[PDB]
Amino acid sequence: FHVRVTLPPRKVVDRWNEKRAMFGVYDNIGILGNFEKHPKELIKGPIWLRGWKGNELQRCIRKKRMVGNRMFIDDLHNLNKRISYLYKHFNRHGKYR
Amino acid sequence: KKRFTPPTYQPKYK
Amino acid sequence: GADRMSKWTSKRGPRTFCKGRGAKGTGFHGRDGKFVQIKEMIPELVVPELAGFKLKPYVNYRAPEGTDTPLTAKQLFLETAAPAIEKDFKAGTFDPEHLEKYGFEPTQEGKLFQLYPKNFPR
Amino acid sequence: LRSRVTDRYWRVQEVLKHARHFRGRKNRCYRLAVRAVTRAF
Amino acid sequence: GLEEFFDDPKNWGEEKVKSGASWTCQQLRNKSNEDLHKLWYVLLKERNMLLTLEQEAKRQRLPMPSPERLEKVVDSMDALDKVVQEREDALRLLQTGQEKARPGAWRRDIFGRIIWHKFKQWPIPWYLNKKYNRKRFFAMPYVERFVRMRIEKQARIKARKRSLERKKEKFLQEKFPHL
Amino acid sequence: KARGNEYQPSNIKRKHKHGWVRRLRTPTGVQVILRRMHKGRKSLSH
Amino acid sequence: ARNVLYPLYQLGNPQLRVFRTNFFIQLVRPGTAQPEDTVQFRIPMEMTRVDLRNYLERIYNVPVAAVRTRVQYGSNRRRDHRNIRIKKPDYKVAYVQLALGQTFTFPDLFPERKGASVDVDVRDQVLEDQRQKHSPDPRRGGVPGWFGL
Amino acid sequence: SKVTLPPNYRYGMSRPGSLSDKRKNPPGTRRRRVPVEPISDEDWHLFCGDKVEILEGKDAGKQGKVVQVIRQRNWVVVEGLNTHYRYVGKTVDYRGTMIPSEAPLLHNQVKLVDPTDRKPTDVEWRFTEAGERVRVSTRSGRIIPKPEFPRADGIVPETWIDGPKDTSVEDALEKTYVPRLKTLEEEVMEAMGIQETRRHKKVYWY
Amino acid sequence: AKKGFRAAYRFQKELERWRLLRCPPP
Amino acid sequence: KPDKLPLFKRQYENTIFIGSKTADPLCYGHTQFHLLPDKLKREKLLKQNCADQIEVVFRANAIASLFAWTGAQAMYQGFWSEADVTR
RNA sequence: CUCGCACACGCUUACAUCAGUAACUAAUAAUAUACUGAUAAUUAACAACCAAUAAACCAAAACAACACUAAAACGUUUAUUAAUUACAUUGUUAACCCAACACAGGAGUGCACCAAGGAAAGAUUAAAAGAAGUAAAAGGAACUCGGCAAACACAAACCCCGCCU
RNA sequence: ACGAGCUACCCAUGAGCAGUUUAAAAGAACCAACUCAUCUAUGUGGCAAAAUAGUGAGAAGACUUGUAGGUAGAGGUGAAAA
RNA sequence: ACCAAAGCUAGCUCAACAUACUAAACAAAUACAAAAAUACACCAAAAUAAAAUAAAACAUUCACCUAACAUUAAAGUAUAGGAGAUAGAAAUUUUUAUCCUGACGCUAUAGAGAUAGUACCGUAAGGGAAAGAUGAAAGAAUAAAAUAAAAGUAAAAAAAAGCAAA
Ligand SMILES: [Mg+2]
Ligand SMILES: [Mg+2]
Ligand SMILES: [Mg+2]
Ligand SMILES: [Mg+2]
Ligand SMILES: [Mg+2]
Ligand SMILES: [Mg+2]
Ligand SMILES: [Mg+2]
Ligand SMILES: [Mg+2]
Ligand SMILES: [Mg+2]
Ligand SMILES: [Mg+2]
Ligand SMILES: [Mg+2]
Ligand SMILES: [Mg+2]
Ligand SMILES: [Mg+2]
Ligand SMILES: [Mg+2]
Ligand SMILES: [Mg+2]
Ligand SMILES: [Mg+2]
Ligand SMILES: [Mg+2]
Ligand SMILES: [Mg+2]
Ligand SMILES: [Mg+2]
Ligand SMILES: [Mg+2]
Ligand SMILES: [Mg+2]
Ligand SMILES: [Mg+2]
Ligand SMILES: [Mg+2]
Ligand SMILES: [Mg+2]
Ligand SMILES: [Mg+2]
Ligand SMILES: [Mg+2]
Ligand SMILES: [Mg+2]
Ligand SMILES: [Mg+2]
Ligand SMILES: [Mg+2]
Ligand SMILES: [Mg+2]
Ligand SMILES: [Mg+2]
Ligand SMILES: [Mg+2]
Ligand SMILES: [Mg+2]
Ligand SMILES: [Mg+2]
Ligand SMILES: [Mg+2]
Ligand SMILES: [Mg+2]
Ligand SMILES: [Mg+2]
Ligand SMILES: [Mg+2]
Ligand SMILES: [Mg+2]
Ligand SMILES: [Mg+2]
Ligand SMILES: [Mg+2]
Ligand SMILES: [Mg+2]
Ligand SMILES: [Mg+2]
Ligand SMILES: [Mg+2]
Repeated sequence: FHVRVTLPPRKVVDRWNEKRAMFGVYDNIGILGNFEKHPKELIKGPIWLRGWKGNELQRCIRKKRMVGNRMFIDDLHNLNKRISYLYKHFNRHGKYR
Repeated sequence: KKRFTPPTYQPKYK
Repeated sequence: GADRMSKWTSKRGPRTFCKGRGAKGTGFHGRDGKFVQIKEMIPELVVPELAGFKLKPYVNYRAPEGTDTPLTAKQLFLETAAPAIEKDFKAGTFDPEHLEKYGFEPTQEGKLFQLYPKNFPR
Repeated sequence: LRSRVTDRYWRVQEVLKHARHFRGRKNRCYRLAVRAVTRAF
Repeated sequence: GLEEFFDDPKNWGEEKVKSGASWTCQQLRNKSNEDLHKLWYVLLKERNMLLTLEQEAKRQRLPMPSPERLEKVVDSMDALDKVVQEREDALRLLQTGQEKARPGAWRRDIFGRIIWHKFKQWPIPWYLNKKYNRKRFFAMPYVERFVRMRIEKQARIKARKRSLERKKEKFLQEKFPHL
Repeated sequence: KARGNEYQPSNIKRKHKHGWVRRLRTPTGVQVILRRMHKGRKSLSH
Repeated sequence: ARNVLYPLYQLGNPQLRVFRTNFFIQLVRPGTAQPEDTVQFRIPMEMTRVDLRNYLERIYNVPVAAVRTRVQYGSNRRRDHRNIRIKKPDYKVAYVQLALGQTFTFPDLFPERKGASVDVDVRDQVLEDQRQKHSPDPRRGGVPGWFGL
Repeated sequence: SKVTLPPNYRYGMSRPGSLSDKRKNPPGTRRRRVPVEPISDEDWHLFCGDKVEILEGKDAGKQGKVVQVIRQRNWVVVEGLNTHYRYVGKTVDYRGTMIPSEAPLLHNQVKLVDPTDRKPTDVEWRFTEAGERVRVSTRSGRIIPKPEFPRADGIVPETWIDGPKDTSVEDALEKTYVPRLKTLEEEVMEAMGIQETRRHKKVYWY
Repeated sequence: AKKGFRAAYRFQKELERWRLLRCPPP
Repeated sequence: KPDKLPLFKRQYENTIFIGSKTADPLCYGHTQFHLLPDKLKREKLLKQNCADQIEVVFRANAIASLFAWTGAQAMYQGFWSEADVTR
């Protein structure tokens, strides 16, 4: 519980930088653009999460189905173990059943 | 049964 | 237990284990159990005469150095064989069949100190 | 997003300020002070 | 001639002993072959003397007077060796064309790695050597997994090093706002 | 009677049981060496 | 030479000749009592009795009669800050016994100079005088003596 | 002799293999990393031996000659301008010789001064038409020569005496190389008259 | 290292209080 | 020290032997004959660059052998350190 | 008071000299073979590496004369080839090895029982209880499951079970 | 996968048993070195994760012991104590 | 007042792109008992995955379980199942080139085990850590400034009676 004895430097963050000014600018690209591109294409990140949502088990299954063949050995083994554990916990464990 | 628990030494760096 | 990080040498073994320290052998074992040493196998240090040699291990500091130009095969050919072959071609006596007179050697097994097999230590 | 507690000093002090007149380790140790303070109240 | 391991008697107790600069590769190239052959021993005697002086200074618990002479002699020896080696390399490339003076082969040992296996001198061919025949240059069907693990570890190390460099450049950029 | 001194050192036995040649003479020892190299051990064998 | 591949010998092999040797030798003062005709060298690990004999007979022209070599083992006991052993390198020590009866004694390579000793004594005396003059006056009791009045 | 330093290191004007540095930080410690502005070899304009002016500090606006530069932390030092007083002579009962040592200055607090008008200026590197890469000023528009500084060994080439173990310039520059296609071994053998008749046998390499 | 300013500023208040308790001002 | 001759210490049975056991009626002797080995040849010493040591080898051989022989004779007759020899 | 010398296996410098110990190691000091720094060391004759191919060869080692059963390791000669020419390479310290330790433990062989190794007690008082030793009036197993332990004795017998080593 | 460097049993190569009674080197007898561990007392975080002291059995044999090797777990080995 | 406490850094994690994938060093020696220059050979080999679990037992069965075909639907459908637990397609459909790549991930009990597979524990396979904080300058150590805040002690041992408090 020993708290620091000196005030930290004040983080001088600007709310009018390039990212904070351009954030979410093209979210209505379809609505205002004679529909040609969904807001899905604007999602930047992993290949298996570009415009998708799910729980941990579904995410793991989807990741294994798309990029499972390009994974490393240890991460693939960990993914298989995690898939098995999530399956068992979600189907055989719980209170509401 | 003859149950015997051997002692566990501590590392020498301590 | 025993140590593994220390190197395995002849001191840390039994009497039957006696490993050399890296020196080269100088012979073989004869008839009566003795070691027979061959004078051809020992290195003969060819030392020059340093009496009339007027050169010192150090150089004059005021002497200038030179721009680093490492020797290469093309430069060596230009200094050694290019003038001779050029003169022979100008005179019309150049023979593509026989190039031994310009310093080229067809095979290496003939001469004493060979290059690719590296028969000389140094 | 790792979230840790920073005001734990004040959380402990809010309980320890009512046990400063106690006898023994109850006035210093927090584990022994919460029970003593609750019984005091 | 056992005095050549020592310097002149008038220069034993001197605190500072000065000398010239080291030999340069161009100055070595300018000389002939016999000159280099003699200079090799000329510098070797000086190196032996300097090593003896350093050992005696260590024995007497005194600092060696101007120890840079040893490093200058070592640099001169290295330069002479480099010049002789470059002459030998150029001449062997001209005659035979082989880059390396010792024969070798790119082999694949039992560990899956690629090794520059040099060749040794033997009086008998390769198919009659007891010690050499029991050697293996190939990978078994249980080695590709470990090869993939090695590729894996090197890729992960390189990726984390790249991320480290990226974060360093970032932190420097936002630490120095001179742009 | 008294135990704990089961390790009687012997260089010949050590080199014949856990030596490099003993490791490499069998594929299982080769796999052991592969695992040690993958882990990054400073000493693969005795 | 060391770290150099040697040509394999067979019946009819020409004489092995080394033109630029890679061996380096130190001359060390023996730590124990040694006779007059013995001279103590430190040689590289890849040096043999015959190699040393030829070295001293050709490079330095020393009539050596006997050569006796041994390998001294460097201590591997000292530990680093990481608790890692620091091993001093092993080294080969050789003793050569001269032939023609020459008597060798290791010379004093660091003779002290009388002028240097006198200068050091004068400097020590000057330092002592400076310390004496900078020492406080006991009758003052710690008062700074810089101020006049 | 190149002493290897740990990646986490702090530079304190001391030689990396010096007793003072070993006392300052033992080999078992490593401190916090200080931010260093990325300046390549091609963008370092402050050399040793030139007159530069101090911008910030108690002694500001003063000009001095650069003596030492430390590229690891981008430090430039001038002789006796930004100073703090340190004692060197310390014994049990005597102190003395309070010498004024010199504090470090960053590249931000020092800019080069051209020798013509003695005013500080911004130095940008350019490439001249003669193939020479020299500093020019932007405030005035002049060039600044390279401040030739005496080396650390302390021996000048103008006054030098050749000893018994030193060669002359004639012997150093004397070229005797005859570039032919013969090895050093054959050269020495034929020079000394060594005769070898037998030849090596067949040796297998594998 | 705990990321926060409220705890640091509150501890600065407490430090000022302790200073006041230790050395009372005239 | 004698170790620089070189000589090396060893531990084994220390016997005093004349050529026969003490029960032999011939407790005295007349002459010894010692044949030099191939290791101590004149040509071998010359190749080892040793010319003055040719006589030294003979001297050392005689001094060791004859002294050991006479000491065995004396200690078979009954003389030792505290019973020093009379004739 | 008497487990000492050396060799084999094993540990690697812990060995030697100088200097220091405020602290780090000795389960405490003195100081130092066990901590720190520097410098030196173990020199081969002892030991490791040190011919193959065919043929003559049943007849034990135990003082081996000659025998027993359990039938027994340990060798020369002949003939064909065995580079032939100094000086090769390696182990040479130690108070030490395996037991978490500077552990009353476990350790092969050749010599002697001291001519070599060491110290049971840090200094006091001499309470109870505890461990070890010595001695004891009269009794002599009456104690105890049992004569367990001890004892100036160290003997003769009867049964059960397993032939016996 | 790794383990017979401890232990169970083998396989090669070696080494030990002094004195005494006995026609005996007799799977005899007394008692040493040596090998086991019957009984008791201390010890019970001890000297010791099995010890010390006293006292015991074998002590020319189915005896101990040095070095090297082999038998590896659904197994090995075992004069059976699972 | 001791013991102590606080820094912001080393660095890690998740992705995307990407050349196309066993890093550098390889002078000498390295599968003789590895780092030992050198002699007439033998070299080599393959034969299903199992079970812990679920079916509340357990025998048939039990996805994923170190074999590429990805996404939107068909569809959790037809079917396979002690027809129980559970398993589960396909025919047929959709998928527009490049940059816009950094972080509502951590800050030394967190983040890789890592300052490091090193010490150390193991005969071996194997297991496997803790350890950093002054400053522009310590070539400013008669060295300077901020807390003197946990538990444990001292300043300052205790005076009939009691879950120690009200
Ligand atoms: Mg170990
Ligand atoms: Mg050995
Ligand atoms: Mg030995
Ligand atoms: Mg010889
Ligand atoms: Mg153990
Ligand atoms: Mg030797
Ligand atoms: Mg040890
Ligand atoms: Mg002490
Ligand atoms: Mg010491
Ligand atoms: Mg000895
Ligand atoms: Mg006492
Ligand atoms: Mg009592
Ligand atoms: Mg009593
Ligand atoms: Mg009694
Ligand atoms: Mg009585
Ligand atoms: Mg009764
Ligand atoms: Mg009764
Ligand atoms: Mg009794
Ligand atoms: Mg009785
Ligand atoms: Mg009786
Ligand atoms: Mg009955
Ligand atoms: Mg019976
Ligand atoms: Mg009977
Ligand atoms: Mg075995
Ligand atoms: Mg065994
Ligand atoms: Mg007997
Ligand atoms: Mg009997
Ligand atoms: Mg007993
Ligand atoms: Mg008793
Ligand atoms: Mg008996
Ligand atoms: Mg009996
Ligand atoms: Mg079963
Ligand atoms: Mg069984
Ligand atoms: Mg039974
Ligand atoms: Mg039973
Ligand atoms: Mg079930
Ligand atoms: Mg259940
Ligand atoms: Mg069940
Ligand atoms: Mg299954
Ligand atoms: Mg059916
Ligand atoms: Mg059912
Ligand atoms: Mg960590
Ligand atoms: Mg407190
Ligand atoms: Mg009350």
